[PDB]
Amino acid sequence: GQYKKLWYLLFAVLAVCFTILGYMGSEVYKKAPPYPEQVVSASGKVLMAKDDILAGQSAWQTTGGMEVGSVLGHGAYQAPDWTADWLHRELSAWLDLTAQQTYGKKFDEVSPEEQAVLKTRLADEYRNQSRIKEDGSVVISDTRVKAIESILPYYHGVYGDDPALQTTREHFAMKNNTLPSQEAREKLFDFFFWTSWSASTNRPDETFTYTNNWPHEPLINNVPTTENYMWSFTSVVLLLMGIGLLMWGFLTKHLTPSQKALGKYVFLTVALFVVQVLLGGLTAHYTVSDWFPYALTRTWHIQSAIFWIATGFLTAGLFLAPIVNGGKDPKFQRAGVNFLYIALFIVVGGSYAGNFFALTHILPPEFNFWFGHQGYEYLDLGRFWQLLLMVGLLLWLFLMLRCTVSAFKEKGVDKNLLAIFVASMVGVGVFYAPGLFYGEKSPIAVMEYWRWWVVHLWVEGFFEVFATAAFAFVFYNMGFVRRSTATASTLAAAAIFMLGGVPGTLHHLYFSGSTSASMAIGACFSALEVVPLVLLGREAYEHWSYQHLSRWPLMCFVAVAFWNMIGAGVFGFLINPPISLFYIQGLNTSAVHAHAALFGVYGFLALGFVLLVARYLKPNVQFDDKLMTWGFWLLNGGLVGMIAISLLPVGVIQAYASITHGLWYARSEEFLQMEILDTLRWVRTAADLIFIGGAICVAIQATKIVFG
Ligand code: HEM
Ligand code: HEM
Ligand SMILES: [Ca+2]
Ligand SMILES: [Fe+3]
Ligand SMILES: [Zn+2]
Ligand SMILES: [Zn+2]
Ligand SMILES: [Zn+2]
Repeated sequence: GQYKKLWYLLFAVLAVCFTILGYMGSEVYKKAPPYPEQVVSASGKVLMAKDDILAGQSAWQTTGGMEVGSVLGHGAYQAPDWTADWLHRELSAWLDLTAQQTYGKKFDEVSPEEQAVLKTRLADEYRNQSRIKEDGSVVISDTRVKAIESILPYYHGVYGDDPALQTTREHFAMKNNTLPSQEAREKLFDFFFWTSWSASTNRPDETFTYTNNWPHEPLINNVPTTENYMWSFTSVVLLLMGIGLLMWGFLTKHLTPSQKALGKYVFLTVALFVVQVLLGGLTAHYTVSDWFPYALTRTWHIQSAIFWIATGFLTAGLFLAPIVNGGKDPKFQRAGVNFLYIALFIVVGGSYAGNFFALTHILPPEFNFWFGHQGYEYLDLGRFWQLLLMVGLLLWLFLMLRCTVSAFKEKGVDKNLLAIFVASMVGVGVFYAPGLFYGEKSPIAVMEYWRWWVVHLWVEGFFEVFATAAFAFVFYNMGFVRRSTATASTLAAAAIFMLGGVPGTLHHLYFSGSTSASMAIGACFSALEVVPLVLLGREAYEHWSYQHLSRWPLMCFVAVAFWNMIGAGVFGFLINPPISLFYIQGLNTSAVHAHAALFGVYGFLALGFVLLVARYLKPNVQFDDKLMTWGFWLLNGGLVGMIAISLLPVGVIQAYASITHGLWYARSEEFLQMEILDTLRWVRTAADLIFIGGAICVAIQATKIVFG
């Protein structure tokens, strides 16, 4: 049409940004910490082969993987980071040993001058004994092997049942015998070791580790890289030079069968939401019987979110589809809508059940990757059920894309608003696919890549787009926006959302085995996602303090903007710069970001859809002004309560000790089980309840709208 300029602008951004994201992926595959063929102990005693690790990886998924504690910065925050906790002990044990044989004292009786003399040896041994090329085999010294075999007892007693370390496990919210088979434990530790190896050893090319010196370990000088600083100030420039430009100031002056089906869709979303916040409190109480332990209550807490939020978005789109098609279903829509609904119930019910058996070792650890627990945060489904939800999303696009070719028919009307909105829904449908391309014993580095195409590009990138696209469609069809307004703004917002979104992804991969390039791309581009925030919060305040148009959605789609500013913005870009994330990755800083960002934005959006559909599916069914009120505030103040008086304080405290002593310490057992940390953990269950309250209210309100 006449918008060809903006269309080319969009095609430009998509071409540019997808290449960066593609390239930085090829380099993930190439220059990722390889699994060694064998770990030989100078003498000969091979400690492990290739599959000694790859098994311990498979064995890690068995426990719930990232659902117990973090590994390489990614996971859960009650247990320690295993890659950090491993490296630290394996170093300390190495020292005590060499301080003995050289001076005959336990390093603490050895004088400052000598301590620092030992650590020089330590760093050279550890950091400069890199994977021998052309025959990828690694060679260790004997004082190290003795070091490992003196810490393995503790790890067997924590992942097991050794009665000594009972409260240890309890402090880590771990059900006694998290891995009952000492068969597998032996292998899990070969994985735990190799991770710690990838994080403590220089690349073939550099004087930093495969993990860009992650984590922060003073005893081998795992200090921020050099390129770290170069780019983590670049980005802070860009951001500020961003805000300066955008803001240079004020107070500106501008029913058919299928549709009727969506009632149970609405119910599902509120149902599942309240299923989730419960499981949330449950898994929150574990941080202060274990058929369903911490590892499980958390897994569902993560899983229900994606579902109920995604489902709310699907549901919305399904309602609009007939409305697009004049006002009539083309064929057996209602039929496909029922199929889809079954599907979604088979994925949700299916997975949850599968999860139960894997984390009790009832499922055979040969079906573990497909029907058990993937061990990978946000994708702990099982390759089968994940494909089933994939098929489901495909069907949703099928049903979706049908109603649209009927409106691509008339000769008169401008088919541009449609055009972009059509791409939008594809975005939702097709783009869960990336996270398919990784196997059981796929390199951790690679899985880490694709996972974030989903947990980042999908739920942030394409949902962002769909929200605005559907909004524009409605906003124009309601008649509060002209054609050449709603049509135009969608095409720009699509360009803006995607500019920071696409390459930004890489803010996840700064340390999980990438080239220092990751810090460059991620840091720069993710700084541009500032203009969407400012723009929204700007307009959202402008279109607010006014009387012109009048349980009103502005509430919903203002709160949205607000959290998109506190959570995606403040807490998001506080943690975005490589220099920062180098310390506060895997700390309660991320917990803040997540809660405020996921619920605060996409939670409300999702809830404001299923609510809107219910207001249309059962009209003249009168809302409750007191419920909606109570809810809208307990939820808001609730999130405010969670982040303020618990998560952030701890995050802060963690952040500090991470920086002063090392990360291993901010994750260490004694540090966690502390005076005010344990207390700040308690104060949470105050605002936890408040939150569940508003959650109940919104399910309750929603129910009595769809049912009667
Ligand atoms: C009272 C309500 C809630 C409570 C008590 C709660 C509690 C928790 C707990 C215990 C964790 C795990 C922390 C750890 O690993 O140690 C967590 C993480 C998480 N929660 Fe919630 N949660 C609540 C509401 C929500 C909501 C509304 C959402 C959004 C749908 C959500 C999404 C998440 C996500 C995505 C994570 C993973 C965070 C990360 O790995 O950094 N939670 N929450
Ligand atoms: C807009 C909606 C957003 C949502 C729903 C969201 C969601 C999340 C979630 C759930 C995590 C934790 C993942 C995990 O446990 O492994 C996370 C991490 C992160 N997000 Fe966001 N995010 C959003 C926007 C942003 C923005 C705008 C930035 C840019 C500053 C950003 C930067 C980050 C960074 C740097 C992390 C790293 C945390 C870590 O790996 O420990 N996010 N995000
Ligand atoms: Ca996490
Ligand atoms: Fe991200
Ligand atoms: Zn205790
Ligand atoms: Zn965004
Ligand atoms: Zn305006």
